[PDB]
Amino acid sequence: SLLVPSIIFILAYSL
Repeated sequence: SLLVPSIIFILAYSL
């Protein structure tokens, strides 16, 4: 997984 996946979403801030 839930986290490992989450960290990604937030990454979208890059983009």
